[PDB]
Amino acid sequence: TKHIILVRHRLTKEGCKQADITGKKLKDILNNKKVSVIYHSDMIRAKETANIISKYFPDANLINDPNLNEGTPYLPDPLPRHSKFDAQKIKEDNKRINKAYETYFYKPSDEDEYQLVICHGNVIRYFLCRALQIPLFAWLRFYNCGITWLVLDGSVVLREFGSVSHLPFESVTYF
Amino acid sequence: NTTKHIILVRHGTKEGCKQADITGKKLKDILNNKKVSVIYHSDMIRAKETANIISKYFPDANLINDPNLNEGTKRINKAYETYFYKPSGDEDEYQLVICHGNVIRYFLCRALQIPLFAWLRFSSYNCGITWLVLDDEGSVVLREFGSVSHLPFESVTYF
Amino acid sequence: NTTKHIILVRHGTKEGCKQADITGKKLKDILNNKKVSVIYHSDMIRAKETANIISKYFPDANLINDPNLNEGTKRINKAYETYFYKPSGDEDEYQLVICHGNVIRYFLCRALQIPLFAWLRFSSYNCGITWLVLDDEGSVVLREFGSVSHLPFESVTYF
Amino acid sequence: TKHIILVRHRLTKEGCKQADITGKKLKDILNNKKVSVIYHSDMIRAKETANIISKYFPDANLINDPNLNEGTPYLPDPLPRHSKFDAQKIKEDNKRINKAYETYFYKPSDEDEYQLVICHGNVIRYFLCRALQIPLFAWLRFYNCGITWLVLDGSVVLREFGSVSHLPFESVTYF
Repeated sequence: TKHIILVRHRLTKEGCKQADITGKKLKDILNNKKVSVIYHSDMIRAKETANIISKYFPDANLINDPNLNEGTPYLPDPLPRHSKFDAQKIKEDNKRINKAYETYFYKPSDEDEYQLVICHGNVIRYFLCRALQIPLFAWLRFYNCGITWLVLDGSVVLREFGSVSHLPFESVTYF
Repeated sequence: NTTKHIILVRHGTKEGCKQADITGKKLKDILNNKKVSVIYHSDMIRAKETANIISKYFPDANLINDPNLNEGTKRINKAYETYFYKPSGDEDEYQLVICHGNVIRYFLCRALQIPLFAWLRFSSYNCGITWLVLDDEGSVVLREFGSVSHLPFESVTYF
Repeated sequence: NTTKHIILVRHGTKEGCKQADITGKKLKDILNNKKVSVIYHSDMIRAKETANIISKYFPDANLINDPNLNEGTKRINKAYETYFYKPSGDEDEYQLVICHGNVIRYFLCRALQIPLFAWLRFSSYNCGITWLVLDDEGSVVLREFGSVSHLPFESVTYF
Repeated sequence: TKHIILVRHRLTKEGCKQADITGKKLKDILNNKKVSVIYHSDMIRAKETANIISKYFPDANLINDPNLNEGTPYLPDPLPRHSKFDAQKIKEDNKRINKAYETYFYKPSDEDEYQLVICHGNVIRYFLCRALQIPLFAWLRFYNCGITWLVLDGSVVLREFGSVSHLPFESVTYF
């Protein structure tokens, strides 16, 4: 076993409702199991979502991980002055997200203990594309879930919670 | 026209062995008839192991060890340069290159000319098979087969 | 606990026949060992045809014609009511219901209690197999198998 | 054979760039083949996108099809006064989109003649979920393409054009 829980989200504007319903759902699905840490990025909305989720696990410690930072979007750019600059921040962006991936996906697991990793969508995307070996086909062409809960091990059980057209759903998926 | 198929195979244990073997089988279901002329691999133990397990389904393939494939992360340019040259003549070719994810992702970006502003997105790429096709006119495409993709076999959904 | 599996099979020609037959095979790969007690179907010609082709892989299944399944689009409530009652006892059951898309989509929304504000989204549903599971406590889930899903087998991509 | 081309988009705000690059791409991929009609909804942005795309096919007729209308989002609502009202507009929404689906997917095909169907995302979604029998799994959980070009027949070849992280791509997919 190794279980991982990813939770999706310049302030939150009525994302609070999301955050709060998510928090409620987490408390429901983790009832009778200890949540020791809630991780998050430096971003205000990340912190915000963590805060709102705290309420449902008052005994849990909020820990800031700058490695969870979404970082900077890069654009097509004709100036080689920018390309050297960019190539070099990209290097660091890579070491950081890779470091987080290993922290939250490899770092040895404590079975009744859970931690919640709060994630920007670009971070959740990197994690899951990488962990689940998602084919390029799928992420060339396209996430409606706010909670993604994995259990390994290449054996995987994936519990997803989301809503489509305002209708909540829960799904268990076997690889 | 004439095409070279450079099928990059990631090696990233008893279950490790089982999976190399299923990959081997899966490539054979697809390649069917066709001849793989050669199975290249790095000097790493796991690459050789994987190469050896897979070579069962391609007994007539030559097995070549290239220490340039050894992973980091710019002697890798030597390796890329070696494999990703346009084919010539009128016979299609299929080869296997067994190596590490970092090298696979580099070959993938270079061969497809993925620009800097898209690298970060591509860095989450972690597929077992990366089937690149090179034609006589120097053009590269990526082909993807359902049967070798890592997909869930079953879902249960509650509303 | 004990469960009933109501596998809705859409019938929506020589190639038509080929596909009923492949569906038949596919359900058999999955159901394997298990017994389908009964293959229900509508009075429509295509439903019967489909039922007949598929029944080859389930020779011991009883074949039942229910004219209530006949499509429109509220005697369909009779039909739903008939099939979607909680099972009792301690033996699992598997049945096939061969019918039209409109009836499938209605059964899907009703069984899963899909609210009005989500109907429009569900109206594009057009899957060959709709495998619904009912348990002794009155609860319904949808299960989905990769092997019966309509997926592309190959892609080629250019950048 | 039967070929269908779907083109994705309260005015366009710099969607004009999209629309215009799309138009360029269409002219490139349809070079030496006649585009007789460009269809669109009543929506201003639909009309707008159609207009911008016109430029690349000056000989083509813009035709308005109210059946291509995106229509109204429905929300969870406790008032049964609204539910009777809603249930009844939903009925009509359904007949309309179904009518468009048959128009553009069944209506007999004229092999060198092409028409372009410009679509709201909810319309493209309905069409493709239905035409390709997409499993509920995929549209529970999730479109990056602006041109989707099908050829049948259940045989299908799907040509998609899009961009991911600002990088254009083209893909051919076989069922």
